[PDB]
Amino acid sequence: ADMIVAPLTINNERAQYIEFSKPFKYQGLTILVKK
Amino acid sequence: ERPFVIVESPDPGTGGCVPNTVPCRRQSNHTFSSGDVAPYTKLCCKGFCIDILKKLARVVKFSYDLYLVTNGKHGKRVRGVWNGMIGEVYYKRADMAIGSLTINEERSEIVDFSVPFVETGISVMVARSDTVSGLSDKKFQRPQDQYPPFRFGTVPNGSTERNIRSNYRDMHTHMVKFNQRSVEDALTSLKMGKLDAFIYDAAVLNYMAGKDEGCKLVTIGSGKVFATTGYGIAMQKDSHWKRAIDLALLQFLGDGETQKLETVWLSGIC
Ligand SMILES: COC(=O)c1ccc([C@H]2C(C(C)=O)=C(O)C(=O)N2CCc2c(C)[nH]c3ccccc23)cc1
Repeated sequence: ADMIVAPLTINNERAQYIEFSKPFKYQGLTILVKK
Repeated sequence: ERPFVIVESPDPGTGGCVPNTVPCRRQSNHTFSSGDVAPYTKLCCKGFCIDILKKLARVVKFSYDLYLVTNGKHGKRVRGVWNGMIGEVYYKRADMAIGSLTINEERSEIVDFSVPFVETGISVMVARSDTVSGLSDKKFQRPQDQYPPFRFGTVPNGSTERNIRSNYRDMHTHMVKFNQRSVEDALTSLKMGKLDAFIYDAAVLNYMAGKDEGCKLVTIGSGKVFATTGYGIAMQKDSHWKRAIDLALLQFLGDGETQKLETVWLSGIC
């Protein structure tokens, strides 16, 4: 491949081997329950 | 920039400032053609960005010396020549630049930025207790009302002013009853009844609405993030430091050492 257009997370473990681009959407982490 | 970096006076008798506080002698060399020397009084800076700088100095093992700038606030070129922080970085008078600096496409073509470490955008704080729906409501887009909700703050030669003047010429045309000072004067002008809506950055408005007697409320905060961007460090074009400190910053956001700084330095009652 030559690029990734997908919801890819940015973190330390990737930044050493990949050169990202400025974020286009910010988000975090949540948990799912039935209600 | 009121939570991010704070400048104060040295010790009453010692002169060596408080532990965990960085000496920062501002350059006030307003004239050197016919001026001998401006006395660089030893002030000491403390805050959030300085804390990040301390962590970076410990991690990537460098040495620094802060000096405040006295040509403009952040930067808006007056027909070809820049000013402020970006101006200093572009003309190679400083290797780095830290503080309250926004990411755009206007200046990211001239200097090199880091991965953002603070989330920011544009927000609209209203007087008291929503009334407007943001930058799409007919009131802001079309200034022709009999009751003309007027004068979003938008301190001149800033970053948000560039967005306003580039996208919507009507708002920039009407909004001339602005404030000539920072958020400190704008908020008290609003509290006195001068203008009922303030349009500015996101983090500073959120903090100022957090630290207030009672509190004044912004429009819907989760939806009050318009044209989202981030803060960052500005460096010279393609320097080898960008490879290192970038990674360093990411490490912080992975280990939660930036999380504790949020609790310590950015908190309010309301
Ligand atoms: C002229 O020297 C300085 O002024 C200076 C510079 C850095 C630090 C501190 C730093 C803080 C709190 O600022 C520490 O936490 C820390 O780890 N520092 C440097 C550590 C360091 C190592 C191991 N090696 C180095 C090589 C060059 C420079 C520094 C180092 C202290 C003083």
